[PDB]
This record gives sequence, structure tokens and C-alpha cells, in this order.
Amino acid sequence: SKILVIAEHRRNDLRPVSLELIGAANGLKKSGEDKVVVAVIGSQADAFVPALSVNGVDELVVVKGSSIDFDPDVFEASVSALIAAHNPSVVLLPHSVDSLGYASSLASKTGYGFATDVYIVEYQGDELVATRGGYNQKVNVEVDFPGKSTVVLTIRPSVFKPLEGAGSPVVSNVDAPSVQSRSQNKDYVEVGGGNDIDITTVDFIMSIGRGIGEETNVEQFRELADEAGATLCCSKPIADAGWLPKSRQVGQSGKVVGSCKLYVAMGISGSIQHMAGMKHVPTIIAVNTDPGASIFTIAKYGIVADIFDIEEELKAQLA
Amino acid sequence: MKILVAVKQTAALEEDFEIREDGMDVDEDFMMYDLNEWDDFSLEEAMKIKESSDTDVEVVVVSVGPDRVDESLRKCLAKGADRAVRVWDDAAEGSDAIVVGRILTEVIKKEAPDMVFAGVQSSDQAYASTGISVASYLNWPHAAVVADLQYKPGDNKAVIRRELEGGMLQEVEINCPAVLTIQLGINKPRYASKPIEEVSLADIGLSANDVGAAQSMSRVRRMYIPEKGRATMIEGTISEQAAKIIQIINEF
Ligand SMILES: Cc1cc2nc3c(=O)[nH]c(=O)nc-3n(C[C@H](O)[C@H](O)[C@H](O)COP(=O)(O)OP(=O)(O)OC[C@H]3O[C@@H](n4cnc5c(N)ncnc54)[C@H](O)[C@@H]3O)c2cc1C
Ligand SMILES: Nc1ncnc2c1ncn2[C@@H]1O[C@H](COP(=O)(O)O)[C@@H](O)[C@H]1O
Repeated sequence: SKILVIAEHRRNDLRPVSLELIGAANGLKKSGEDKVVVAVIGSQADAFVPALSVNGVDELVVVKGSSIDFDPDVFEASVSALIAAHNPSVVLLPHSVDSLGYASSLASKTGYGFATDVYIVEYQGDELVATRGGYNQKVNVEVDFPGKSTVVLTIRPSVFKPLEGAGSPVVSNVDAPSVQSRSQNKDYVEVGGGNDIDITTVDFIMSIGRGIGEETNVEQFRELADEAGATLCCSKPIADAGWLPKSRQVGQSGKVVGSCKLYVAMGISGSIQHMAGMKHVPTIIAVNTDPGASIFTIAKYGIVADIFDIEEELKAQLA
Repeated sequence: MKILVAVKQTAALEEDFEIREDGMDVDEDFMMYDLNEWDDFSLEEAMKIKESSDTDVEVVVVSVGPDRVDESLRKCLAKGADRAVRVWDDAAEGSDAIVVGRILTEVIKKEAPDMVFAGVQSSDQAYASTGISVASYLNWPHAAVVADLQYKPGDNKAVIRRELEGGMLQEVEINCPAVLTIQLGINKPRYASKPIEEVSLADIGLSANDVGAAQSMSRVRRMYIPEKGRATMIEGTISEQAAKIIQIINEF
């Protein structure tokens, strides 16, 4: 059998999630005889064959479409054709913003098996069993795909480990189907906002979330951060509101705080997307009045207390 | 001129929730229902378009779900949605994102809107699938994770910005009509917290065989409460909690 993996690149770089999927696919297959097929799609995608000629890639297909980077019409048409050509039992896509653009459209046309944001996957016998979250990550939901000879999964980033070393895949080139896309990509953009500090370089963060309530409450945490010698960061809603610059935002669509050794999460629930920016931090303290908050499932230290009372007392004690 | 906004009334769980006896879902006694957060932004974006325009813009909210959902639809009307539609029959129970996509499309075919908005994802199941499933059944242009929309009613193209990983956006020019999934932060919903038209499956030419769990693209084997990581909870007074944080800071 074949497992098809759709790689992901942007701005001339391969997104590392691509190699996570290859790890996933190789772990998933039932016999040695099974093959992992990787496809990379884009008008200049030959650039990526070295980066994708890695351990666990049996076949590498370079699909030349009309766009440089992701386009949902191009990708949908291309992945459909890949599935047609290769008859894979399982197709693995990253649960990424790009995949969000087309994955469920692909699955609507053909009635393939489909599940998204999957973070456990295995065969039990010949039955594919995928696990994903339910009710804001409070449960696991385990699903199968009765009678589906092709199952399309999107895979939660930062869950499956990449393999090590090079590979020697058979490399092939195909043209994407001739589809005129109904959209055209224009500039990439980094929007305004202050940028005095590169939060990927900093070792000690105090991060504030929607639990701070009102913008008037930001200043006291800025002061605490200053007193403690921490860099103030935030969750997406705080940046969305304009209360701190987007450069201070931690998570999937903000920055990953790769240098951070101590992260103090205050009034942050711990969404999967926030966690993506900081779950690697070796010492995480969470301050949150909701004991059911996801953040406690990764924090080393938890304080179930009001953030303002904690902040005032920290301030007092530090001074 | 009409913008159709698909909305979902999501469930959040209270403390100490339990799995049903059959192991297929959480007990409903522990569920608190409210409008999906993403829908506040999608609805606000439609209202911003209505208010920017001299031309009349009808904003219609549509939800597939049981009668509880009416409460959410009424609040949408109170916030200035022109009309609200609830689609349901019991046979639709267990419909996944793709099936709901199909149901919504049957309504949309009849409404014939100029734009369709859906949230990026639902706070409860977080499929991030329903809106783009709609786009497939409609065979419409689409884009997911929209953080900015430049659009004048009547335009045959729009410019959106999608919010990408790692602090970047991408401008995309998109053919209209389009389906867009709307991201948190696109706007600042003002009300930060007309009967509802009730539609059966029959009313949109569907039957039990078109919907529900049997027509979904995966089957739930079980739901369960996984063992998750556990923090070291620092009990005590605020003083000692703070004292322990500072000791950890000093250790670092
Ligand atoms: C594709 C996409 C990309 C995303 N990217 C990001 C990202 O980069 N970064 C990110 O953060 N999110 C991201 N998210 C947004 C995410 O879904 C959440 O909306 C967000 O992370 C929630 O932020 P929060 O924890 O601050 O707020 P909430 O989830 O509302 O948390 C508020 C918390 O504060 C606590 N609280 C309230 N009052 C107090 C008090 N007095 N004392 C102590 N605690 C209190 C509550 O118990 C609660 O847990 C993304 C989502 C999508 C779909
Ligand atoms: N039952 C429903 N009725 C109407 N719209 C829905 C429904 N379920 C999902 N949606 C739409 O899809 C979004 C949630 O995304 P998803 O996680 O894919 O369900 C919501 O914000 C709605 O726009």
C-alpha cells in the first residue's frame, strides 16, 4: 500500500512539518513493502527535492502548478490527481493554514475518509484509527473510516517526530491539472506594530492573556515584567485588540519562543495554537483561576489564583 | 446584495463532566451552549459591509442544529442580522463537518447570496472544515483564515489577507462570490459579551439518507477523557504562591 504525504513550503523554504508527516507515514505503514510517496506542489518546487530526499521517502513527486506557493484550487486539483495516480490508502496533510484552504473541499467531492487535527494514528489490523480532540481539547475522540479505501487526515503539527538522515527516493515530475484558479496570490505582508524586541531570542517571558480583562490592566504586568527582568508577551487576543504589538504574540500565528527557558502564563487558557509557540519551554508556570484550563496539562507549576492578586504580591515581594 | 453567514452554537463543558454510558459523547447535562466565538467576528464583518454600503445588504444567519440554537440566532438578529434560518431534523444528529457542509449548501443554493462567511473553526470540535466543505459543494472560490477583507458589495473580486503561521499575512485577490472563513481579530465586534425561519430537511430536498452519522466521513468509536499532563499545583495563600514563583525565578 501507499501513504501519500503532501509537503509544505512557503517563501522558498520547506516547512518542517513536512518531515513530521513523513515520520508519521513511516510509523503508520503495515509492512516494509509499503511505500511513502511525498508530493511537493509549486511552480518552482524542484528547488525542494534535496530537502525532501530524506529518510522514509520512497517516491518524491514534484508537481508543477500555476502558483509559486499555496493556492487552494491548484492544490485541490493536484492532490486529487496524486490520489488518482497513486491509489494511496492514507493521505497525510499538515493541519496548517494552507491545508485549511482545501483539505475539506477535497474530502467533500469524493467521500474519502476524512479527519482533521489528528494527533494519534495507528492501524489496528487493517483498520485505520485516528484520534483527535473534542470539546475544546477536553476529550479524545477516536474515529475510524469504515469502508473507505482512501482516508485523508490532517495532522497536528509538532506531534510526530521526523526521521533522521538522507534518503534516495525515485523523483518524478508531473504537471498539475490545468485549472484556472479563482484566486491570485499577491504580497506577503508583515503588518505594522512596534518591534523593539525579538521574542524568539529571549529566555524569560511573562505572557498575558484574555484573563487580564481590560487594556488598563496591561500596564501593571508590563511593570511586573520590568521588575522581574522578563519580556512581556501575550496571547493572540491581546495582540488582536491592539493592546500589545503583534511582535509580542506567542503561538502558531505569532512567534515560537525558542530561546525561552521560563515562561509565566497569566490568564492564558492554553489553546493548541498558543501552546504551539511555547510548549517546548522547560519551565512553564501557569496562573489561571480555571483548573480545567488546558495550560495546566503542560505547565510544570500551576497556581490556581487571581492573576491581579498574584501580580501585586509578586511586585511587592520583588521590590 | 446578500451576505450569508453560517453560524454554529457551540458547547463548552462544565467541571466534572462525564462521558455518556455508550461512550460516544459527553453527557449533555454538562454542556453550556453559546455562539461560536469565530461567528461574532464573521457576523461583525458582514455588518461592517452592510454599514459601509449605500446599497442594501441583507445579512442572513443560518445554522444547522436543534432547537436550542434559536437562542443564538435571536441574538444575531438583535445584533442587526436581517434574517435567521435554522435547519434541522433529528435525522441530522451526528452530521460531521462535510455533511453539515452539504446541508448548508442546500440553503445557500436557495438564498443565492453574494458572499458566504463561515468561522475558521468551532471552539468545541475545531474541525476547521465546515466552511470550506460548503465552498466545495457550491463550487465557489474560497479562502480560509481571513484576517482582512477589502470588498465592496457588487464587486466581482475582493482582496483578503490570510493569517499565516509565524507572524505573516498573505494578500490574495479572490473572485466573488466566494466562501471565506473568518479569523479572530479581523474586527472588534461591538456587542462583545423578526422570527427565526425554521427549515426541515424536506424543505431543502434532503432525507435521513443524506445526513447524520451514517453519511459522515468518519465514525466515532469512542470519546474519552485522556490522561493528560499534570502540573505541580502550588497551594496556599497568595503570599506563598508568589513566594514559590520567585523561588522558581531565582532558580532560573
Ligand atoms: C489558525 C489559528 C491561529 C491561532 N494562533 C494563535 C497564536 O498565535 N497565539 C495564541 O495565543 N492563540 C492563537 N490562536 C487563537 C486561539 O484559538 C485562542 O483564541 C487564544 O489562544 C485564546 O487566548 P487566551 O488564552 O488569552 O484567552 P482564553 O482562552 O479566553 O483564556 C482566558 C483565560 O484566563 C483565565 N482567567 C480569567 N480571569 C482570570 C483571573 N482573574 N485570574 C487568572 N486567570 C483568569 C480563564 O480561566 C481563561 O483560562 C489561533 C487560532 C487559530 C484557529
Ligand atoms: N451546524 C452548523 N451550522 C452552521 N454553520 C456551521 C455549523 N457547524 C459549523 N459551522 C460553520 O463552520 C464554523 C466552524 O468550523 P468547523 O470547526 O469546521 O465546524 C462556524 O463558525 C460556522 O461558520
